[PDB]
Amino acid sequence: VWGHTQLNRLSFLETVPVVPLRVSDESSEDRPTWSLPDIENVAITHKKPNGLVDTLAYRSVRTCRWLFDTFSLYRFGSITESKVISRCLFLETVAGVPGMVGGMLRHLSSLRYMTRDKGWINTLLVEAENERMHLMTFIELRQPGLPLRVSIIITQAIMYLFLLVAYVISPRFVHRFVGYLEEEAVITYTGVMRAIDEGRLRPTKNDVPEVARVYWNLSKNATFRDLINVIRADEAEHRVVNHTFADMHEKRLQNSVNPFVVLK
Amino acid sequence: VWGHTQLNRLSFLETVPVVPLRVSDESSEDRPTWSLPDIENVAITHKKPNGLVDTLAYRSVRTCRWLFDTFSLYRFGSITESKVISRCLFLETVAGVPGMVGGMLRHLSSLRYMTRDKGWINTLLVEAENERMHLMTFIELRQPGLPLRVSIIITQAIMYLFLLVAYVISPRFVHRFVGYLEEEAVITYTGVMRAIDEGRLRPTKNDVPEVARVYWNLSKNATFRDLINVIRADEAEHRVVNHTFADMHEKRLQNSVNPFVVLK
Ligand SMILES: CC(C)=CCC/C(C)=C/Cc1c(O)c(Cl)c(C)c(C=O)c1O
Ligand SMILES: CC(C)=CCC/C(C)=C/Cc1c(O)c(Cl)c(C)c(C=O)c1O
Ligand SMILES: [Fe+3]
Ligand SMILES: [Fe+3]
Ligand SMILES: [Fe+3]
Ligand SMILES: [Fe+3]
Ligand SMILES: [O-]
Ligand SMILES: [O-]
Repeated sequence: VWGHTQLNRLSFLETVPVVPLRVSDESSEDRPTWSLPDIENVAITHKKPNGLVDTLAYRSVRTCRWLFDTFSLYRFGSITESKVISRCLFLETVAGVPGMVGGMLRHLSSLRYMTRDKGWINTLLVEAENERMHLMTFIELRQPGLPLRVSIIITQAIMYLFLLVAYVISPRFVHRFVGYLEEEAVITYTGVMRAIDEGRLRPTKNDVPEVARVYWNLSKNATFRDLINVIRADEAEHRVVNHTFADMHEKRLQNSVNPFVVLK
Repeated sequence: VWGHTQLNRLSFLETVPVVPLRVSDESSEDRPTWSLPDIENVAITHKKPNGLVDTLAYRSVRTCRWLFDTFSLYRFGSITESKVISRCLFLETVAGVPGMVGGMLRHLSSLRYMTRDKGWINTLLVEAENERMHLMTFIELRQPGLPLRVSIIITQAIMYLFLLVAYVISPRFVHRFVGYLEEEAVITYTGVMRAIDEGRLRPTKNDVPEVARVYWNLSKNATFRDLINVIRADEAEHRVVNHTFADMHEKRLQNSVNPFVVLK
């Protein structure tokens, strides 16, 4: 019931105390829809760099992971749920910057050049949201200390600054950098799943948060393993979309149709 | 058909030449849904400023309209379709900046503070899209000269800069400024409709563009008058949402639920 009578009212500020906090309202209605036993066979891939931009993208991602796994100490001593949930908490904060700077920029360009965008913006904005929902889920499982909260604030100041300037100069580099990020994400989350299937990591967070259960249309019988499965699937999707987008830039197809709009 | 086999492919760049350019792909599937004879009675309103921020917002909007109508010469000599379509072309370029800076910023804040956003971001992003589709429609009707294309590029450089810094400092001012923008938008577009109903402006662009016909689920028998009706309705919706949002900031409800998520 949204009509002229509501459009003509000045404010609905006086309605806020009678509207419920529902978990389905945290995202848009564009929710992934994975079937677990199919997404079980998401695999680990590597796209070959084309030339100098692509080598830059990959070396920067590899340099970043080696720094990150070494400083965060992920490597030595056994995997645990605490360092898994911890790691993801941190990285999912950065994770939703690229897609948002991307869609913001294609949006601004579409507005100033009065051109069509042909389905790109929506894909990058929903991507940004997806990653943000990754964050929302992990923060139901672990609430961070102050050091990690301060690190997250500064890490955003730098990556937003990096990504904004990187995307104005070379959208190709950004999409490719992201493609290569999600390659590592799919590796990490398949590490998580493998350590579970092998009993090396006995997960305890098996009451999947409500936020995630409605976001991924997961049953109440979904476990931690299933949550990591559907997150990893999301990551892989971003892996392809981004490498695809970068490729389109490489071929001067950046003003072409978003192929994923129809593959849908 | 989106599964592990597609998630595991590296790129779909080789599919782009076999995917059609459909007008429905230009937006997301979150389309307004107005009934013409109801939205016919959208009216002209004015929210009273609360205090200094609100007076600033309104005076800046009034100062901007008086400059704009005077320099653009909208005032003297009769209304025409050419100056109507022209005016809107220009203003709809700015029109979709606020909502995008808004959602980008609430998104970034949600990511760095690991907090819930409770349905706000999606509303501002879809708003930004809505205005952008206003732009897409008007550019089917009139293609601008170079002077206006150069003015649009510079006007974005300034408003994006203004709005970004304004929203970091006072989201309340921005939402309120926007509220007051849409007040004028609803006035302009009801001027358009009234000049039509009175024969002062005999519109010729009566083959509503395909982009708009699918975006607003308008029939092939929709005329120019109907297009302006549904644009004006959209504007009024933004008028309320924004004043509502500003009000929530005024009351320190900025971390509360987006009331519109449920009013839906
Ligand atoms: C960009 C930066 C400041 C650090 C990136 C370090 C890196 C490439 C880590 C791999 C990796 C990732 O790049 C991403 Cl995007 C995720 C989600 C995970 C999940 O655990 C992950 O392990
Ligand atoms: C912010 C700026 C550089 C100029 C704004 C001038 C102004 C307040 C014009 C009124 C107005 C508007 O503010 C908006 Cl947002 C629209 C869409 C129309 C439509 O014609 C409109 O007439
Ligand atoms: Fe992620
Ligand atoms: Fe990711
Ligand atoms: Fe508009
Ligand atoms: Fe508007
Ligand atoms: O991620
Ligand atoms: O507008």
